[PDB]
Amino acid sequence: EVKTIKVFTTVDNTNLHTQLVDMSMTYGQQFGPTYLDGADVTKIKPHVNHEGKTFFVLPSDDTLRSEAFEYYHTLDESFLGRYMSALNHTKKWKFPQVGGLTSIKWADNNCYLSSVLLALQQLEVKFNAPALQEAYYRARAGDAANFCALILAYSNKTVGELGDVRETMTHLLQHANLESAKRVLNVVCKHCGQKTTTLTGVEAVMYMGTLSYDNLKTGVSIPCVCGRDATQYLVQQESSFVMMSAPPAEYKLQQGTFLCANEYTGNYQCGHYTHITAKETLYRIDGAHLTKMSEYKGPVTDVFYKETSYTTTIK
Amino acid sequence: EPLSILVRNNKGRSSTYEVRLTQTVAHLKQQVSGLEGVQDDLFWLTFEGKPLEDQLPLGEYGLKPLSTVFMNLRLRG
Ligand SMILES: [Zn+2]
Repeated sequence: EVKTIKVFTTVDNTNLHTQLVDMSMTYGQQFGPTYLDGADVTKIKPHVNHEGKTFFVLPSDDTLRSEAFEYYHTLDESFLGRYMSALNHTKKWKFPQVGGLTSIKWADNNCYLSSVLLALQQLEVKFNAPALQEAYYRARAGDAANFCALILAYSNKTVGELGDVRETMTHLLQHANLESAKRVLNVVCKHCGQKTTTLTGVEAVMYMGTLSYDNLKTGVSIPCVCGRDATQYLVQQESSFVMMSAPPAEYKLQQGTFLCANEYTGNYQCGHYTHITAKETLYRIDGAHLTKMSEYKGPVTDVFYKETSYTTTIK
Repeated sequence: EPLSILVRNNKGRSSTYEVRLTQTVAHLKQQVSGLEGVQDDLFWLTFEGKPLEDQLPLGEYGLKPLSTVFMNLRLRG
């Protein structure tokens, strides 16, 4: 009496698993939450046209679990479910080429996601998670629907939510290949001598305090645990880039002094991001809109700088 | 075994918070939230530049009596 069909189920779109599907039970009763080309089919009973089709399932058992972990580098049970929810909307976005880079046309408050994708395309970074790396390669070719949905899944954000660019970068750089990133900082207090700390990974490339890379190299005033105020300065930096951040203040961007930057108009309840990169002239990329300019002076919150190796001249 | 640490806000002022090094960072954030008026999702804490992940104990970050945690506001763009 039981009548079945043959399908493939997967969690990483590479390892296919052959499955005999009872046509009298829904895909949910047999596999749990199931998707077919993104479309949720958990409540749907098999159709004869589903023969040989590939179905996305969540890692219910042990084989799928390790397979999903090698692909996404996360154990969050709800990750793939949240990835599919964001992907429903991100497939409808438009990714036009702007100034040589893939941008995101305005929709669903994706201006902070637009600044992330733009900044990434100017940095020499790789992703350790194979799902992020494959989706990023497709993103540089104007096919960024998967990459944006993954970014929302790793950041625990949903479509339509306002977002923070630097926070989003922090989540994705955890899955970046920053193993060789090294940063050495000195804390010079006139009472409590000198102090050296070495930072690695994401902490070696990101900094919160000033937008100026030179400020970090000459001296930043930092509180001292003893009670005074000491000066922090960069001793050694080994990475392909650095990211300086600060609360949105008004700042003058000069050509030939930085790689790219993000600016923020508004307050801490609602604002708008636009991206500024440096090619032949200063480019301003506001979603699908491009604007060239000689000078720029506005409310900057993130600034990126190219880097290979820097050693201080101070002692 | 409670001690006291400082949490500095974005205006440059540090309030004292009574904590145990076994309590999680998420526990501390609910105290900073009640004092400064911001709700937890809209800010994040750092100590000597290193961010604090919510569900880890405070003792793993080397917090000393009267250390200064920093409060950073998350933009909404
Ligand atoms: Zn000192």
